[PDB]
Amino acid sequence: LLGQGDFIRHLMDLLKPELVRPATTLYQHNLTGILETAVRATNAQFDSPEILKRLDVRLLEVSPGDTGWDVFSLDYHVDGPIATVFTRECMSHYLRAFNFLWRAKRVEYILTDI
Amino acid sequence: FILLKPVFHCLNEILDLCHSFCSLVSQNLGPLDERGAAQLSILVKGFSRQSSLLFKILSSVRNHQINSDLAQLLLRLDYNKYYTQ
Amino acid sequence: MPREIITLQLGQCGNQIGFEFWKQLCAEHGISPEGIVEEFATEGTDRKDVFFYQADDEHYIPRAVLLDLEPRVIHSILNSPYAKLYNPENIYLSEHGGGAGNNWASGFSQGEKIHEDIFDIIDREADGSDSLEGFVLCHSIAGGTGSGLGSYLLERLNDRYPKKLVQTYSVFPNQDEMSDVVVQPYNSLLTLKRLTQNADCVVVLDNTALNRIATDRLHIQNPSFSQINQLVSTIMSASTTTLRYPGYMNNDLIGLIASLIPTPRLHFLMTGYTPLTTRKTTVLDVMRRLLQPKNVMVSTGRDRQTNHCYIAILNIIQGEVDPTQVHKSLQRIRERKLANFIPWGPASIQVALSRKSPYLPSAHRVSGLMMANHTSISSLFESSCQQYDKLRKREAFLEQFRKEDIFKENFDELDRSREVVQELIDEYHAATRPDYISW
Amino acid sequence: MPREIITLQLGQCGNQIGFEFWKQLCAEHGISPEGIVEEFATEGTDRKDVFFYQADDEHYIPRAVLLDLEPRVIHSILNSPYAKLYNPENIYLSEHGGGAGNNWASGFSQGEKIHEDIFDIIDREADGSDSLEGFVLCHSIAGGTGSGLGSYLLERLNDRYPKKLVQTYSVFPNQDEMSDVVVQPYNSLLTLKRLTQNADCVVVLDNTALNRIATDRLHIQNPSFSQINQLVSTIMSASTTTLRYPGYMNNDLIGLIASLIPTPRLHFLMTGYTPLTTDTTVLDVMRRLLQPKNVMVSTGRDRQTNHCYIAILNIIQGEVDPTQVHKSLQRIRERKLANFIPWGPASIQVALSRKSPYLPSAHRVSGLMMANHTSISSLFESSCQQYDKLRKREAFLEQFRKEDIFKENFDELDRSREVVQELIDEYHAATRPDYISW
Amino acid sequence: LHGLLLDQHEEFFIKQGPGLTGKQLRELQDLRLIEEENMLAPSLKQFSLRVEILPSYIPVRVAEKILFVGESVQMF
Repeated sequence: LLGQGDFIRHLMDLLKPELVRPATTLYQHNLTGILETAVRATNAQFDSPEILKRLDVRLLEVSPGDTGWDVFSLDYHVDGPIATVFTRECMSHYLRAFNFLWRAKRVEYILTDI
Repeated sequence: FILLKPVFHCLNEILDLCHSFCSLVSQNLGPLDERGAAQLSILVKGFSRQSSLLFKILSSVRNHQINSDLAQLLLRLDYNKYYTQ
Repeated sequence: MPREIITLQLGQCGNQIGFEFWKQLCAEHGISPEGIVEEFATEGTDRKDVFFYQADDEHYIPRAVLLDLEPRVIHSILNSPYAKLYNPENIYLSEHGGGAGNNWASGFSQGEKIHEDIFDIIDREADGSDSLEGFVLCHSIAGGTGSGLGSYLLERLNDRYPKKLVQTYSVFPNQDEMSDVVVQPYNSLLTLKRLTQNADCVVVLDNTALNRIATDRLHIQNPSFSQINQLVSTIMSASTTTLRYPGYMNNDLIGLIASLIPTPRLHFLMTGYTPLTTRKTTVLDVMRRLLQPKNVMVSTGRDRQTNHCYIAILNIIQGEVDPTQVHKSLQRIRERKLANFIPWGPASIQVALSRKSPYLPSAHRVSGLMMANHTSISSLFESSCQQYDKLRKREAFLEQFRKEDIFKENFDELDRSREVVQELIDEYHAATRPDYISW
Repeated sequence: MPREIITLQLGQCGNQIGFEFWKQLCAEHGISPEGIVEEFATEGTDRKDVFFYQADDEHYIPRAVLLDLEPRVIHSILNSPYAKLYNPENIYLSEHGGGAGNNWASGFSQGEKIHEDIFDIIDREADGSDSLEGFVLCHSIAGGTGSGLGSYLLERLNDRYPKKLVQTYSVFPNQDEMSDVVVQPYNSLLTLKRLTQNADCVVVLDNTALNRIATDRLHIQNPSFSQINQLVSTIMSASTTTLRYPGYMNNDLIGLIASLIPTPRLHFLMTGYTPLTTDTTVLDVMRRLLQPKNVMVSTGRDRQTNHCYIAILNIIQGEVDPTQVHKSLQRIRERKLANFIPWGPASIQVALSRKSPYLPSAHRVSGLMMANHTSISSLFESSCQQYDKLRKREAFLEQFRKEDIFKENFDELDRSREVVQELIDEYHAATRPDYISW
Repeated sequence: LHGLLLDQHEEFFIKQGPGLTGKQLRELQDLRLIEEENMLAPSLKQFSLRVEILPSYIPVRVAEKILFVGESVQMF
């Protein structure tokens, strides 16, 4: 839900350097490694390893006409009963909310960077 | 980086070049004959080709799968970027 | 990544303030005097890596540098129980404990001469930072080392860390007290030109205002520098509160400073802290308490002709705040219409609700920091300019300046500093005009 | 098969360096002054067979010789507690204690006079060594025994072991002090010419910059030869750390030599040691060594010369995380803290090692820096200028004419100057990006 | 107890045998399979589940655990 925001800031510094690139550079193994490194560096290292295994990354749509800040998206692997406690419509609503939040966060980080 | 077949072929070419260059160098003790001069030119060309293809292939490999070893090795390899030049 | 900040407490005043602030911050983080993190603080969520360097023994060696031109203060700090907390490799004390003798020229001379040691320690600290946010320098401009060395340090740090942030607790001279050094105006002029040219923020700490507030609010009769340093420690821990408490929004100081100083030349903002004491204020109650001009810790000339408008106001309030009551109280305060903003644009009234550090015990349920930008400080700038001008017109204390290389040739550096200060004051008057858009 | 190294301690300075390095090696491998291996080193992981011969009584006898043209130094070496550690049969000291008097010509004459003894000692040591790689000579190119003995011994060793490596630890005299022997410049030139003609590498250890480091970082007011010798012993143990700790890769010195001198002529390197101060991440250690004040080698800092680290190597001994090393590489490369030769990629080597178990370290991370930086060409130019200046006045050339090296003429000095000039020119070509084509 | 599955008449249900994140995982899996086909894929399991004769009441996970136990017993 974009809570602890230090990881968000660090990931912004790491990804905006890469989100300037186009969607044709869709190599998110580096993105996942960056997620792991951010967890190991920012205060989210205390997050449970299972919480990190629920965490994931999935780019919503492909758009080379949009930088990484417009095609990049995250993913949340829910497990078992918790996955049965996350509806697909609920998942879509949460995805839309996270998209709006990420757009706002991109705007805010852009302002800070400017 | 074992399973890649293109990596295997590139390594075969590079290893054959290294063995041939080592053999030519060690066999010659004085001035290299016309074979030695052709070998020196060919070795310079082959080393340059191997280095360039290595830069390109290392970029592609670091792009392809989860391997930070390639990134670290490239960081060590391009230290003055003359090899990268 | 993380955003570390390195604090340099320089000179006697800066070093004592740094010691007090280190005590306050360590208490906020639950740190023992031997550098040992408490077992109750072993589960803290504070991003200690930014400002305290957790050694391999989990010992938070503060990213703090202690500078003193008199070896007495350095010895006293290493004689305190907090001697073991800071890295001795980060402790630099001049063997020539003569300092600058309250002369900026000698201060800059010594600062440039120890730029070897200064830059060496700076590199020793900087190489240890992962994604350091910036550096903070706390020093007194009235000292000669503080003035000239501050100027030299501003330029030299804009060189050694040209891409790193420069924040400073510029302990401004007491605007109410008669300076014993007439050329202390010239030293301050050099340090202020250095502030405007090679320092990113001049946090003028008015000793006159500090004494007035200490005697008023805490009822301190003949306040010692100890209580002033305690208040400074409180203010510093309030500034580091966002670093101590991990949050969700505006977690970077980029956003706070962007809401603070939109104008590059207007790099100076004033601050106040609460609770300031030796009745739990609600959102609106604490707001009115800070709104009291008697609660101001800055002695900016009360020029009613200068329509000093709080161009910025920020309430960084840590404690129990109700968001719906917050909306209601914000509406009420805007109806109160008690503040003036820069007419070139809307009024900056920023409110941040924060959670307190679990290692810091609080007597007040809510504590708030009030940061504002108002044109009344330009009156204090005019007062300082007039004092400097009176010193220049009297050619006062120019003998030691001519004995020093800065004024051995001429005080044209002082003239340039005065011109820059005049330009800044004029820009401040243009800001007091809504026409600052074109100024 | 072990690669034995014969340690030569020649001249007063060389003998002191050999004794100090032997003491350091004995301490690192847990060898007592009588050579007996300490109980704490009974499980020592150092391959003591390499540079020392372990006895049938477990006494480490370093494959080292303390040779002096004057009996004072030889007697002191055999009078030290570490005398019983070494094999006396490998120690040859000239009974004629006259030395060469800081003359390379007289030193070469004496070396040729004892060529039978010196060559016999070399042959006896090689027959006592299974796969001896070569010998290392620690001495000064200006002293009496030092300069001339080094030149003559270089000739005799290039004759005796053409297929073996030749290493010389040229303890260079302090270049900041006016040498009492003006022909000591000629002696240094002759020793350097002999090194260039019959030796594969001379490790110039600048006593001037070593003393500068001792005074600045070690706070040794008027630093003594004892202090410089202790620093040299520490550096020698750092150079032998890979032998004191059995490693898994690059365990052969062939790679070290090959990366040290890509050009067989360009075989000179500048050294650094850490911790170098009066009594750890990869990037932090790199920056600490990158402080140029930590370098104890007086290589001319010619701003006109495009000095660049042709080679840079950090032998890091202590705890470093491999991921920390990768991050260190990233940070240091971003800082571009080193200028490499422009003719190719930059050589920045990191060798993580473990301390010899018998050696306790007050500093968790200690390092040996090997940098082939083109600033040494200025030091070569300074040496050439000093040789030309001593020759120009022909001062004390009468004593050279009494000496065989200059009895006919000073052509040996001229050849040494020509060799130094050729090396300096090749170094300037190396500083030029044409170095690949130079 | 021993991995013994005597089927002289084949009376048993066990037969003696021998989305970007998703896209990245699929690519990595293709590379890993290419790696494994070359020198991996070691001696196949001596047993297997003859699911043609599988009991309609026996849980499949139970069968998997039982197969693991039997294979371990045979290996031991």
